[PDB]
Amino acid sequence: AYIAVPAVVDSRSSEAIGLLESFGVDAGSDANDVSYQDHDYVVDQLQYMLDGYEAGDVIDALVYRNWLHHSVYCLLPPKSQLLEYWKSNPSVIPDNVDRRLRKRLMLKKDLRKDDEYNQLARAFKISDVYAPLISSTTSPMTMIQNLNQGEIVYTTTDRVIGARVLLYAPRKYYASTRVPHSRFNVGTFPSIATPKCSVMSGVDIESIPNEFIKLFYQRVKSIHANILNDISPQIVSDMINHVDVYRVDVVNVLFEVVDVADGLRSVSR
Amino acid sequence: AHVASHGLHGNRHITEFISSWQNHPIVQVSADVENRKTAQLLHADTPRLVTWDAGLCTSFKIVPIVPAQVPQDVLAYTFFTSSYAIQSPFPEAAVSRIVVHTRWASNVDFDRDSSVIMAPPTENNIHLFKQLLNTETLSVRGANPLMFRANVLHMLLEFVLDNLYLNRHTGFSQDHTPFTEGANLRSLPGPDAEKWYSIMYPTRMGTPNVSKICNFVASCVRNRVGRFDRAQMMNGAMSEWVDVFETSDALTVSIRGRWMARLARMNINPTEIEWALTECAQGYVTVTSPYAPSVNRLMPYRISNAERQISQIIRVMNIGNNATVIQPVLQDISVLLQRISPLQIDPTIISNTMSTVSESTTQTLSPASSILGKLRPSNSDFSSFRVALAGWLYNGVVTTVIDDSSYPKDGGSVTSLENLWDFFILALALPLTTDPCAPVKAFMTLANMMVGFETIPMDNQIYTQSRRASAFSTPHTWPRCFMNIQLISPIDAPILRQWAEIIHRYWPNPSQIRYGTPNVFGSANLFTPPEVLLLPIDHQPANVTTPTLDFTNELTNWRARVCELMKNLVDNQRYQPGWTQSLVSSMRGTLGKLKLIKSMTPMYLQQLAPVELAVIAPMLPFPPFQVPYVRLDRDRVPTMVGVTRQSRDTITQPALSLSTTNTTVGVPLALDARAITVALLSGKYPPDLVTNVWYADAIYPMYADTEVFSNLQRDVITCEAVQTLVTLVAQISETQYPVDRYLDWIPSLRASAATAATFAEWVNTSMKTAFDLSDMLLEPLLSGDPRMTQLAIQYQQYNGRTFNVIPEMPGSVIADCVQLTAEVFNHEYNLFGIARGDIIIGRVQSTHLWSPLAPPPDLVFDRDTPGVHIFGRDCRISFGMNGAAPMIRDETGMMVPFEGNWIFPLALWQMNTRYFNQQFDAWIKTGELRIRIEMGAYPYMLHYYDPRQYANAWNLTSAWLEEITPTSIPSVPFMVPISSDHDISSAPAVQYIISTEYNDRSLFCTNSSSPQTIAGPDKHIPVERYNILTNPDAPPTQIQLPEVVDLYNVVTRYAYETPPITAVVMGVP
Amino acid sequence: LPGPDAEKWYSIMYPTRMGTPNVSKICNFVASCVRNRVGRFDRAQMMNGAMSEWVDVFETSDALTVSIRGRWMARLARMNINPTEIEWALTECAQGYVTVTSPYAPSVNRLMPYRISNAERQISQIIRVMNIGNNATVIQPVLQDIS
Amino acid sequence: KRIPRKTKGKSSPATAEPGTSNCEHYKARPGIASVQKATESAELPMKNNDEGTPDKRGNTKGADEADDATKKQAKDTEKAKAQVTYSDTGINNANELSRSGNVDNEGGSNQKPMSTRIAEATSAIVSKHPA
Repeated sequence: AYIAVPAVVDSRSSEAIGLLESFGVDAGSDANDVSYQDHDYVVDQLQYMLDGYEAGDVIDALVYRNWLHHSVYCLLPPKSQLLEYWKSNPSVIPDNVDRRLRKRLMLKKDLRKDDEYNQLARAFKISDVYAPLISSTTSPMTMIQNLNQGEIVYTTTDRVIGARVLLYAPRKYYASTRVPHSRFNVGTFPSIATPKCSVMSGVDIESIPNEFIKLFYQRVKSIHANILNDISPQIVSDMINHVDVYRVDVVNVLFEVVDVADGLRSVSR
Repeated sequence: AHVASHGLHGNRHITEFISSWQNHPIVQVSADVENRKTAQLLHADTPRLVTWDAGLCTSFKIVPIVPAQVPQDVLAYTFFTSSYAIQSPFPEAAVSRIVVHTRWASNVDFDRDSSVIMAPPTENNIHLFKQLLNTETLSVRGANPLMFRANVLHMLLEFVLDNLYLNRHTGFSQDHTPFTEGANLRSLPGPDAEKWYSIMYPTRMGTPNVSKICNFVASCVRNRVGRFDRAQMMNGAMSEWVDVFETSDALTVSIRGRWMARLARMNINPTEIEWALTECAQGYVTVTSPYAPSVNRLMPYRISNAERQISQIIRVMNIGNNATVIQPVLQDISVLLQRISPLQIDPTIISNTMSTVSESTTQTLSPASSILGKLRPSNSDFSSFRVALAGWLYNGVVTTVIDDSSYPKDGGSVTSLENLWDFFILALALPLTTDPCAPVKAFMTLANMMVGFETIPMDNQIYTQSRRASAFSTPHTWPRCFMNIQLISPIDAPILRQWAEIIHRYWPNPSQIRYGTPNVFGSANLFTPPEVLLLPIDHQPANVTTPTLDFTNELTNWRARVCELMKNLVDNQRYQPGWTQSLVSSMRGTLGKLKLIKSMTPMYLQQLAPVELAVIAPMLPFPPFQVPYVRLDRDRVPTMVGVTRQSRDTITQPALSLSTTNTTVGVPLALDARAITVALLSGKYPPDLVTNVWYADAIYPMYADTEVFSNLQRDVITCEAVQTLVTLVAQISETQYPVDRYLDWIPSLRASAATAATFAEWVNTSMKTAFDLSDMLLEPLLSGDPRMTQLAIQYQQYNGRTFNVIPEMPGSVIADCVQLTAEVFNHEYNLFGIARGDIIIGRVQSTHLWSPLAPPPDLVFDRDTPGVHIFGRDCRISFGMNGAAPMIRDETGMMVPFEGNWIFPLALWQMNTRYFNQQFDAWIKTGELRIRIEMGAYPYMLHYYDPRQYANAWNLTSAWLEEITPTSIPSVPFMVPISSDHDISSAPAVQYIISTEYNDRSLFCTNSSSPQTIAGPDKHIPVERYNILTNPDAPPTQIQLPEVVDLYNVVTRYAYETPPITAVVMGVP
Repeated sequence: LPGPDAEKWYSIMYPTRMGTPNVSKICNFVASCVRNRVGRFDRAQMMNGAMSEWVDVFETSDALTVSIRGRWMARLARMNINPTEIEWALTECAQGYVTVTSPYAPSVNRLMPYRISNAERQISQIIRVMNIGNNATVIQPVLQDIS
Repeated sequence: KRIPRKTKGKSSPATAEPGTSNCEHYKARPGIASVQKATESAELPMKNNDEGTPDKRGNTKGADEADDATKKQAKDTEKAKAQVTYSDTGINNANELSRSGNVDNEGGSNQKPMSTRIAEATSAIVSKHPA
């Protein structure tokens, strides 16, 4: 099961805070079945990718994402540095490239004047070697389906979203710088991907503090409002069954104005 | 120890096979033992069929309740100078009665542990009738009258599942007692055998005194005692089967006779075993099973096709669109086919072929380098090929398709070399899949690549010929231009016309092959005749000296025609403008070198693959479920497979099984086209392959790990369980399955689906606990309306025609015994602790004794008795103001006072007992409020008392009336005096609860060591239960088993063997 | 019915379940009642081991709000569509350039309120054109978006 | 003589003659150990699927299936990506209904368990003593 809350979650500190109790969900047994998923990196990738694209494309991509299916990026050096990484240590070369260009990578000769290595390198493109290869200008809707289908996804840019970003080469080759799930997974950024994905009711969109989570939830309520699964705190509790200061739990009361001035009950305001 | 497996004997294993060409025995042991000293195992959950019993085969016992002792005349028996103690065969007591202990005198090697235990009726017996469905109820001494019937039916099932045993021969001893001359009395196994001789033979103790036991033994006859008949075949000097007189009961010996008749119909002979193993081996190896002539051998194996089919239907219903329960079976068949298969694969053949082909210096693109970088010959894994070979067996459960990533990206185009090689790999890989829309996918992949240069007619205005081949997966999407070749105009689309024509000619034809043996193993084939195995590929007889280029082979001919059409596509360079370089020469050379490659994989798939499939297939736990392969006939393509639980003549709500909710026939399985193509293009035999040597050496250690001899017994228990379940569920709840209406007087309720699901789950786990299983049994029948009658499986074609298969369920011994014990419970209801009729709550104060189980007719009244008010649901109570009497409402509308004879139903009191007792207690205790409460069935307990003292029953009656709650009821307390032989003084007693019909049947005798019973209830020894002793004209085989169960019946004792399944496996030249 | 305290509801729900002890007006009415009209009496099962589609129950309920919710359900059932018509509509809008697939199997049931008639589209379009009047800075981002 | 129980129950001069030899000079050509290790797993029976069935008391058994099957397929033979997948098939089947613990037997939900439902149903009417 997947449940979405309006808070920044992590696998580490959100259980020590007692986050679901801080929303009012009664899970007092501490049967540690509610596995968390850290969303620090997807909030920071959201921060980085709102620089480049429209927020409409960004949010409408990010919604349709199965957070249960594990996947991870691996980004590449540029096209004219990737061959240099293939030159030293020639053993780490995938079998897809060319038998004509593999023989020209694996030899010891310095290849200073390139008469046909120039042609084999200019006519080379990454797209026939690595199969997804998202792009630099990919219209980021398709990123999410590429990460839902596979589990390793090759890319050539930084502005990606959805998973952590691992390096293919060592750190000197660049010019731009598994998880335990136990069937009651909770964490922000809802999904419309699967049945059994739920969104937490309760707090208004008006009173969300992070303002990027608030922007996201405003869009996910302004579209898709019919097909969500809004459940109350009590329904979440029934489905289950360095202390910080300056962070108060907070509620709103719902009183009314009444007179008993003539010995009679009468509600006015 | 070794020759006893063959049967001849001198002065713990399961199967023992020995080879003939090597010194390597292979034996199987059960998986429960701690010491598996390098021996093979038995992973199948086999049930425990043969279970021996040595003790007494009775299920009724005689318990005393109130003991006493009397001055006797004769004290002991005398020798010259020795005194022998008198041992009575019956309990000497004041009141003794019959209760039910299953196996109280029973030495059992392996128990069923499904016991029915009755306390004496002074104690409580409510847990037997609250164990089943009363999971809420408060007042732990209570049970629900709505599930009395469920309790009784489950208890009778427990009785039957206990009494399934076989009897031993244990040993005899000649007697010279002066009352029993020469009768060879049987000795039980144990420390002391003289202990059981008094209780097992009631006629051995003579007539010393003047008592009921004494003149009963005087009334009995003398010769019918001990051994009656024996066999004529003996090992050593002891008989194989013997017929004895002893105490027993006709019910349990009838159940054990029926179970013996079942197993005696089941047994088989090693000659048929070795015939079966030879016919499964198919002439590559010859077995034999030598043995000595013997009769008492037993191995319960020979079963029927219908039982195999019902077990197959349950195994299909197990899956229910779960990929987890279908992955490891295809995985293990793939691993097994690889490890037996003589073929090995190396893509070094492809690399050595394409090593000489290279392309010049100024060239951008090269076709040979493109196809090597696309095929990836460095990778060495071939799972898709073996899983396709596995899925040929399980067409009907799983379907195998090619992954969508193997298709050309974004539709693809003919102007691109990579898309041409993708089409090549795909067009070779497609015919090995169990997809009926695979030729249409092979056609429309090309047509999608050919959008823009060649056109076809389309049927509607909606779709276009640039619609991808991933979508065309169901026969309502096949184009008319493909199904009729003449619609494609050869002046517009020559290449596409040729592609359609090559698909229609040279597609591989389906075929069929024989396997196993249906003569003695049976078969689980449902929609095929039970000996054939459907294949998508034609097969031939196998020889290794056939040429590699063989265009009579379907797969070699297919590779040749596909390479020829791709060469025809490349021919003119019309379909590829913008190619500024002539690639036609290198492309044609590469296509020729792919057309001419020495792959022995098509030869293998033609000849040796279906033979080893037919070898492996009968030895599987989940035997193959196949649905017919059609080539291009659209109207005969199967689409949907369902399972029916309901009957044929009943119009019942449509609960379609979950296997119907698939787009294809079964669960979709995605394979890789690349691995299938590389495995098809590269493959070789070892260079000294002898078929007889290789296949004998491969078939020996896999038949040494066979499982069919436990799988058949598991299918027995599955079929018996289904036929028991339909009888019990149709008995408890309303449906249209007729079972004989044995008990309906026990009150019940019209059970809904959750109630029937609970009851059927308890039946299931009781039978699994009985036969000692841990695997599934009848659990897929319990998800959604377990009220069913018979199983059936069916599929449909495209044109709407459905093929229905209904396996005829045979007669079943377990349900026969359950119906028999229900029939005998109809008359012997009192002995299990249940009374019929109903009760009357009313004060009777007198010095008379009449044992209120058997009341005189002056105290009872029916609905036809005049002056009796009959009530119903709408009784309302008005209070009488100003001293007038309060009134209660008649059913007829009248208001009647609290006086006279009433008739309730029990539910009327059960609704609001707290108001009713507050209104009624003083009127019952002091006034005249004799109430007859219609109950039907009720448990009961007995509180005895001394009738010569004053005694009262209002505390017991009021405690019962307070303890009656809406959800349950306690056992009804009775109060019945103690019979005495001497005369007693009379004291008054107040009795409140009496029965209405006779229930004093469980009583055995009163004052057994007395000459007569003066005061109290009188009952001598029941002469009718001991028929063959008292009646001289009764033959020894006569039982009046439906009316009254007899004790002291005629029991036949056995001594069989169970040898392991042995064979000597000889190779074939 | 779901809730934290679901025990007190069953007396309120089915008034004809109580026995009739007294000659109270409540018990007179319950004795005047008719027995067999309690709870479930119809259901629509399609798939084995799945939820029933719709039932009819004898429970306490205002017929006014029954009629209102029934007409709302009739409105949404008029708007209901199947995915096959969605597939055909998306293919015809795609002009064959983009294919879509839809399953061919007995579904459980689905409620997708999307279809309306042409009059609603015309009225909404008239209100939207009346919304954008003589302004040239509210239509500018639309043309920039299409660009 | 007594056989133990697998699952718990309700109670809970003769000289040497020239035939014999031992050096035996032969190796099995497909081998024996590899074929035995292969046929162990084929000997293994099919896994039970008791899910959706009622339990002992009366409640259902609440124990992504294609994803887990594909993951076990990738774990089996030394891979990260599997050649034999059960999700990411080209065929759309959005109407796959496996058995689920959400549904009871009789066409409803399993939000409350059936024993709790029956307990509330019979505790809706109780009757105590007068004062």
